Amino acid sequence: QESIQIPNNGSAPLLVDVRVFVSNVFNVDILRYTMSSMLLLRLSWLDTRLAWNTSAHPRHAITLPWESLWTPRLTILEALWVDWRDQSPQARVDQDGHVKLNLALATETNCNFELLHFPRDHSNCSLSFYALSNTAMELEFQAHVVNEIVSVKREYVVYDLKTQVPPQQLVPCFQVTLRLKNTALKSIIALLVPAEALLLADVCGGLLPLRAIERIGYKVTLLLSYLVLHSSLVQALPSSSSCNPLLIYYFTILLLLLFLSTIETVLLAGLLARRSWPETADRIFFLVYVVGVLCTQFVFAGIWMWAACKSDAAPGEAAPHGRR
Amino acid sequence: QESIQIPNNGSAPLLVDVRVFVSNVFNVDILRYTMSSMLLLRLSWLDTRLAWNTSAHPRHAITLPWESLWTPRLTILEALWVDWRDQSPQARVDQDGHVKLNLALATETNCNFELLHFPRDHSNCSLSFYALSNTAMELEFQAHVVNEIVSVKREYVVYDLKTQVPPQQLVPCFQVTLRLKNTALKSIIALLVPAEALLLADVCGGLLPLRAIERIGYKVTLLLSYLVLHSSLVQALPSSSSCNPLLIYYFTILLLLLFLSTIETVLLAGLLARRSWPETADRIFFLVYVVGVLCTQFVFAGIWMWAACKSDAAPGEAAPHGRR
Amino acid sequence: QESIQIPNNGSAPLLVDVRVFVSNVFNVDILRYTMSSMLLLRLSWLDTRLAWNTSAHPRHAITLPWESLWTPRLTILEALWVDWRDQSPQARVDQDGHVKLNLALATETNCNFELLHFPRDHSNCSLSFYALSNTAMELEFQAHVVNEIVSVKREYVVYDLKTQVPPQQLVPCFQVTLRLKNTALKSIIALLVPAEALLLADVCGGLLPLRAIERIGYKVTLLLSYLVLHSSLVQALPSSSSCNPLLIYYFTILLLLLFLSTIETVLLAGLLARRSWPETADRIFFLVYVVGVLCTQFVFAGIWMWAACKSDAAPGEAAPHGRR
Amino acid sequence: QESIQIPNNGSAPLLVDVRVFVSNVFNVDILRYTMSSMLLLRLSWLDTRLAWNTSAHPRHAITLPWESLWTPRLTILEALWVDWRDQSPQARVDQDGHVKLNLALATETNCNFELLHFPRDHSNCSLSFYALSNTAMELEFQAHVVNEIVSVKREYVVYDLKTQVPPQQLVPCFQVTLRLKNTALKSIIALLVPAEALLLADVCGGLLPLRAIERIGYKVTLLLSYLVLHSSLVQALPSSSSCNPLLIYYFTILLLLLFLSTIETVLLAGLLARRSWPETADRIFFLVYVVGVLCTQFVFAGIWMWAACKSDAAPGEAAPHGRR
Amino acid sequence: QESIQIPNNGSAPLLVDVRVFVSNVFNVDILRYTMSSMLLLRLSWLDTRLAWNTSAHPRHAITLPWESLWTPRLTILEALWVDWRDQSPQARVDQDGHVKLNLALATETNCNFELLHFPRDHSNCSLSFYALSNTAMELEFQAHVVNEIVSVKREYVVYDLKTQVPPQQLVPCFQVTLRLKNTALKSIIALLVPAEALLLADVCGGLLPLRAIERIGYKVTLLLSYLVLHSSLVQALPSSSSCNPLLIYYFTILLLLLFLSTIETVLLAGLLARRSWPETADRIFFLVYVVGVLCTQFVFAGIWMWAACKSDAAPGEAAPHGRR
Ligand SMILES: *[C@@H]1O[C@H](CO)[C@@H](O[C@@H]2O[C@H](CO)[C@@H](O)[C@H](O)[C@H]2NC(C)=O)[C@H](O)[C@H]1NC(C)=O
Ligand SMILES: *[C@@H]1O[C@H](CO)[C@@H](O[C@@H]2O[C@H](CO)[C@@H](O)[C@H](O)[C@H]2NC(C)=O)[C@H](O)[C@H]1NC(C)=O
Ligand SMILES: *[C@@H]1O[C@H](CO)[C@@H](O[C@@H]2O[C@H](CO)[C@@H](O)[C@H](O)[C@H]2NC(C)=O)[C@H](O)[C@H]1NC(C)=O
Ligand SMILES: *[C@@H]1O[C@H](CO)[C@@H](O[C@@H]2O[C@H](CO)[C@@H](O)[C@H](O)[C@H]2NC(C)=O)[C@H](O)[C@H]1NC(C)=O
Ligand SMILES: *[C@@H]1O[C@H](CO)[C@@H](O[C@@H]2O[C@H](CO)[C@@H](O)[C@H](O)[C@H]2NC(C)=O)[C@H](O)[C@H]1NC(C)=O
Ligand SMILES: *[C@@H]1O[C@H](CO)[C@@H](O)[C@H](O)[C@H]1NC(C)=O
Ligand SMILES: *[C@@H]1O[C@H](CO)[C@@H](O)[C@H](O)[C@H]1NC(C)=O
Ligand SMILES: *[C@@H]1O[C@H](CO)[C@@H](O)[C@H](O)[C@H]1NC(C)=O
Ligand SMILES: *[C@@H]1O[C@H](CO)[C@@H](O)[C@H](O)[C@H]1NC(C)=O
Ligand SMILES: *[C@@H]1O[C@H](CO)[C@@H](O)[C@H](O)[C@H]1NC(C)=O
Repeated sequence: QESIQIPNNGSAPLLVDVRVFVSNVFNVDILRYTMSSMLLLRLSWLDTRLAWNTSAHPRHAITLPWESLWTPRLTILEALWVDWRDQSPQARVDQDGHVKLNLALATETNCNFELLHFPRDHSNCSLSFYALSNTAMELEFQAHVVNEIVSVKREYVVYDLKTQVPPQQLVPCFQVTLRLKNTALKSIIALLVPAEALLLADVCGGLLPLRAIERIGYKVTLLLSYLVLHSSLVQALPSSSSCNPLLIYYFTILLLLLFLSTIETVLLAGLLARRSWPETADRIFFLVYVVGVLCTQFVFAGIWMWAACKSDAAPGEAAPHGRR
Repeated sequence: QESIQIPNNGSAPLLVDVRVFVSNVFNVDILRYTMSSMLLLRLSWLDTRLAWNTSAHPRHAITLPWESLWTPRLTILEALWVDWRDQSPQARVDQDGHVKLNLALATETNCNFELLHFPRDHSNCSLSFYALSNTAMELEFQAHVVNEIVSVKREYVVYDLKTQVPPQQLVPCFQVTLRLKNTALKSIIALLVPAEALLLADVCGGLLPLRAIERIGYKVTLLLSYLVLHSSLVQALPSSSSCNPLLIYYFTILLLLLFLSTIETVLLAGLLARRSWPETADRIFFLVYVVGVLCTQFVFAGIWMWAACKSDAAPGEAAPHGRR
Repeated sequence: QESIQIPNNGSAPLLVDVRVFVSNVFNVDILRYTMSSMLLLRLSWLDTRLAWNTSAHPRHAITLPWESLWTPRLTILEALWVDWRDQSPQARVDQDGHVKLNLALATETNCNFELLHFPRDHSNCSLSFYALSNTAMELEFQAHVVNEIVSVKREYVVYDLKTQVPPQQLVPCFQVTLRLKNTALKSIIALLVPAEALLLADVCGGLLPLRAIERIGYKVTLLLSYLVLHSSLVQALPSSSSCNPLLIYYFTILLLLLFLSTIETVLLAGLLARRSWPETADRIFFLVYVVGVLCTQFVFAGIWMWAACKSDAAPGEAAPHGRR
Repeated sequence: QESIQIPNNGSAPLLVDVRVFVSNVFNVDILRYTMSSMLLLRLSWLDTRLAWNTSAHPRHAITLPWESLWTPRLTILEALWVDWRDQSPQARVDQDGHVKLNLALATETNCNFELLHFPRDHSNCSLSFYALSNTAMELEFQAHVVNEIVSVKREYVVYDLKTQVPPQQLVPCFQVTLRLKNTALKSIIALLVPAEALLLADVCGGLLPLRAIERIGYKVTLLLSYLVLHSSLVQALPSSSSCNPLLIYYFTILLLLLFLSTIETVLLAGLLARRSWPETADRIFFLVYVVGVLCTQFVFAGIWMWAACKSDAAPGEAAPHGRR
Repeated sequence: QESIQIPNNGSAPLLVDVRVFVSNVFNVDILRYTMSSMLLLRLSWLDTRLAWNTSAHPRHAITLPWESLWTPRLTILEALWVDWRDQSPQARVDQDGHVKLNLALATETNCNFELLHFPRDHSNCSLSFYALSNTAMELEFQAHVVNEIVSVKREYVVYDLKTQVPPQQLVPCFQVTLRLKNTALKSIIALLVPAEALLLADVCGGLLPLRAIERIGYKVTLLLSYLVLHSSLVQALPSSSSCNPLLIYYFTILLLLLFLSTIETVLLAGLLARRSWPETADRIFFLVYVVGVLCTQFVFAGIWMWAACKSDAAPGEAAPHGRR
């Protein structure tokens, strides 16, 4: 039973060098706030109890079941699920006692996406590997990350990868932090361009005379089209607790503007049916509406240029597990 | 085989201290009435049979397979599925016999959502860990919960967490109760604002004269838009057996109001085609319809302020498993 | 190897008492004809070989791995998948040899839904636990069901639960039969109310004069709305091989009625464009159409009150596995 | 280690009798070309090494772990995934050495659907169980199929089941072939009836005069409705590599016909706006369009009655695994 | 423990011959950039330690558990998940020491799809099997691929399969490269034909006079139809980081063209309402719009004929794992 026990480095804790290869980051689900990735962990340590004389055994390296010798069990706190692609990994031990273990795992880990500037948003995703069964006085970690992502043509691109060992911890752990940027043009072309086109179409349709019967139907059909587009957007974009994306607010403002234009058109047409004052009011409202649309565009551009989110840290983030 | 047996505390049952860390609550599916969460359970007890003299073994703590020594098997009744993120957990035993076991598990547990006040609804979710293979006279539980949720920017926010050991039980168990509040603005902006806008647009379109050919098409297009919106809402909101959400009733009432307005407009236009009495009837109905819309808004606001649901407890809730 | 063998009761087969607790019935998928449930099975039998003298062993009860002593392996024929929430269950054995085993399992079992009277339909769901590896002369079952469902606020409510041991069987098995009733108002409000409203709107729009240009557009927009609603319904309702739901036939009849009204309106308007006879024909058709709509409503109400389905039993139902 | 080895029948290979019970065929996904089924395999063979004298052991039958004695491992080539509903099956051995093993498995197997005549299409689904670890000179199979399907009220009904052992094979295998017929009326009512109704409505709307302003809007609204219906159909029907369903071609032809009618109406109305020749051309085109619609209906009916698909066999079908 | 060790070929590394049978390629998800396949790997090597004299053991071949003798553990870097359809594979060893192992596995592997020419696009999918626990000086691979795909009637057809052992590698691995071509007509008929039909309909509707009230509604309804179609396309097509499909750009250009036509029509109609110059401007714009539509068609055809994508290789592709 002593073989299964963690090797004793002496007064200092045992040092395990971890090399992390990020094979891919495939699913990035903003709706579920989850990021899916594939990792290869190479864990290397020294176990002098496993060292053998080369004269007795000619082999320079052997393979042993992971349940025979001591292997540090790693658990990811943020991972919704972990799938280890090896049922029973085999640890490779050199003649000097160096033990190297290779683990391939696909993990769906929780990531806090800052979706305020969607679609051009940047987020930080953290994968914290914890050795729950061990203590900091017994185990120490050196984590190195190697960028080996096999796919680059995706909506989200990882552009910064790093590893850190947080100080003042009781449970030994290492955190791999990556930065995700969204470069997908699907959302923009899908929603923003049709929305701007519909808004400009409504602005130009405001030129139609009040007495024309084709103006009301035109405006209402545009309103229905924008209602469909807004429904698609809101069903597509996730809703945060504190910092919702600016796009939903922008589309809500545009929807209210289109509704206001349609209601004004219908009300003034009805009043005129019962240059009269409805026509002058319609012209004044058209000028005011064009000015307001331009002002709304400029104000939202300024907001997008200078918006900030002071999202309060979650209890897990503010007070992480296994510290002090 | 005696090692696998539960330790004997004597006349009193063995005491196990359970510390629960809620890492995240990620999926909250109202349609399926399920809540998905990640938990870390630290179970600590005393096993004097495992105590060893420090002189014989210099190690101050050892790690053993969970199938070697006695580990209490915990089963969650409400959990649709449980995924233990460790294939074979390792129990850490101190020199004095104290055994500590760390279990990381992702569970999809049944939660009874009170959806009457959707979207601003509060619900209670309970996770009941049961030691089915043991009896109350043999095992006792002390459950402590620590709020370590890593994500706060989600639709549902946990704002109250507690643990309890129900009295007069035959199967030892402990229940973790959490409170879920919905702070998502996606539903409101998606549905309520377009619905109110369409209702006000129909009210203002009632101003159009009966003889106008543009009024019927306007009202029917608005009716189609609200039909699409109502279909989206009803396909989005789940249906409870007894207390359905107030939103579906509100949207049904608004849909009936819009249908009544359209049918009145069409009928009176047809009668007029065959100040005449259809025009006076149209004006009277317009006044009555505006008054009725305002009254419906006020009555539903009052209902929302003072609605209650005396939802009868389920047989599992009224008569919980393993009691007396 | 004799311990793993089934205990010998003598000439009579061994008797196993099974207590079934239905924790929840969560997914009821009519489209897939599957019902998902969670069950707790307490299996109790007598094994005199495991009995021990209390003088030798002070323990009054012990726990053993399920692979050490004989445990009856239960297989569900109708279950699409079974998930046993315990990797290795532990059997509790008393000093007298009584063995009790607790198994928690989540099962997706096939259920034959009688969807003729959707949404107010009642169905029978059967879960047949079979001991395939054993014979009837060796194993006997006593099955008891306890209603411990934890959620009652769902679309489908279980209102009758029972257990039975079919006679003249070769493979020992026990069947848990439950009755599912649908109390969801989502389908009704979603589909029936808009359908009736659109039908009545078309009936009232038949009042519009033939020469009016607003009648054709009104009827066609209503037709498009009902086409969308009918598409939503047919994509929502499953299609049985023999007894399809009455709702799809009702909506098809209403869709044909609306198409007939629109085609008549367009044809007579075109003929009139080229009191004339088209107007008299339009009035006669309007009267006939109102009468036909009322007659269709009454006839379908009578059919719903007196419809029956003599659905032929499936080969598995007519000839169940392991009989004679 | 000799117990695990396959029993020696002598010069002839060992004979294993396989009885297959098809409990259900639940998912039949045309889009993924996969069919999901549940099977119970009873494998019986003779192992004289396991025979015991009744005098020494009074038991007439024993149960052994499947990893103790030789059990043929069966692999399905077409199965996307297999789920064995028993973690560790137990083999029942009689006193004479007869070994019977019961395996319950849910499999998602690839099936080549002939979707040319959708929805009234017939397909052949094959499940090939292979003993990869064994050779034909060592193992032989006798496969019998019993129709025990528990659900008959589904879209696809199995009406023919058979088993075969292909000749001239090196890897012992047996193939269960079943015939699937689609009896679902959901697709027909959902798509064909609305399509025919819209086509006839457009034909009747061709009666409207060219100078009428209501004709263009009518035709365009019908065109939009048929566009929505065609989009729903094409997103519903899968696309084969060589033999696509006739329904998509039929709906494409109808969509082109409706577009041609709308374009002709708009062009001639515009030319007339600038009995004149546009009116005579419109009447001639109306007659030609009615004749063409009738001819298209008759030609497609004849094609449906006499269409054939000589789909080239896949490399796996033409050259099956483990032959010669 | 020496049996589990890799056999020693001497100075040269041990040679393992791998035969790969591709049973099927079923899911090809462009949105997730993943390809799902089923493979059968036959791994053959020589282990003289397992050779036995035929005089002692009459058997010419034996079967052993994969955990008894040395079996090379293969890991796929690009595979999102791997499902080995055998819980415990059995290795067949001949009398001369030749060991053959058959592994059936269903894998979802990452594939970089070149979607620039969608739907008629060709892509390369690579499956890299790595022996992480071994070194190149100890293990060598010979990989052979056999095309045994059981389904050919799918959207994506594999038309080229090959195997390669990359040179200058430290971790022994072999790569199976296949070529995927899309032959599905679902996308074309679904989107391109309706888009071209709507564009030509708008072009022909430009013939309508400016003063006509039916022109604006016609153009706006066509615009709404194309908006729905464009939304369906963009929600259907995935978005790459660098080389988006040409279809989304084409549909965006067509949508902008339709919006420009509608805005011009509405603006000039409004100006005319307030041969006049609006009519001459409308005719000139109609000619310019027809010319521009034809020019856009020709330019996009030329682009499609001569477009190229120099997609930069991903860090995993440029620097593959286990080299030098
Ligand atoms: C045992 O503890 C010592 C001290 O922490 C470790 O030695 C350190 O190793 C790292 C990198 O390998 C160096 O950066 C430090 O400078 C070293 N410190 C000293 C005092 O030497 C040693 O690696 C540990 N050995 C094992 C097997 O864990
Ligand atoms: C054995 O039983 C005793 C009595 O229940 C336990 O002692 C109690 O422990 C809790 C907290 O540890 C205290 O709140 C009580 O005051 C204690 N009661 C008494 C009489 O001392 C004891 O913890 C149990 N020991 C084990 C190993 O389970
Ligand atoms: C052995 O067989 C006998 C006879 O079937 C079983 O005794 C019956 O038990 C049930 C309920 O426990 C009673 O309803 C019957 O009246 C009993 N019949 C007789 C003749 O006693 C007995 O339970 C079986 N014992 C075991 C361990 O299986
Ligand atoms: C051993 O081989 C013989 C010959 O194939 C098998 O005997 C045959 O069994 C089948 C059905 O059981 C009969 O249809 C044949 O007529 C039999 N042939 C002969 C020559 O007898 C025998 O079943 C095999 N025994 C075992 C244990 O596999
Ligand atoms: C041991 O190493 C030798 C040399 O690599 C292997 O022999 C080669 O085998 C391949 C195909 O089997 C031939 O193409 C080469 O020509 C052979 N080279 C020589 C020098 O013979 C041999 O296969 C290896 N043996 C084992 C068990 O791995
Ligand atoms: C992400 O982490 C880095 C520190 O490594 C920090 O500078 C940056 O502000 C973070 N970005 C976001 C969007 O949180
Ligand atoms: C939830 O539980 C608390 C008791 O802890 C209770 O006071 C409260 O009424 C419950 N809330 C709901 C919505 O049931
Ligand atoms: C369900 O089973 C009961 C018998 O327990 C039977 O009386 C009833 O007719 C069945 N109901 C249906 C809808 O099949
Ligand atoms: C299916 O298999 C049978 C032979 O058993 C064959 O006669 C028939 O033509 C096949 N049907 C189809 C649609 O391939
Ligand atoms: C795919 O791989 C082959 C080499 O085998 C190469 O010639 C070809 O250009 C590649 N095709 C694509 C689309 O990358």
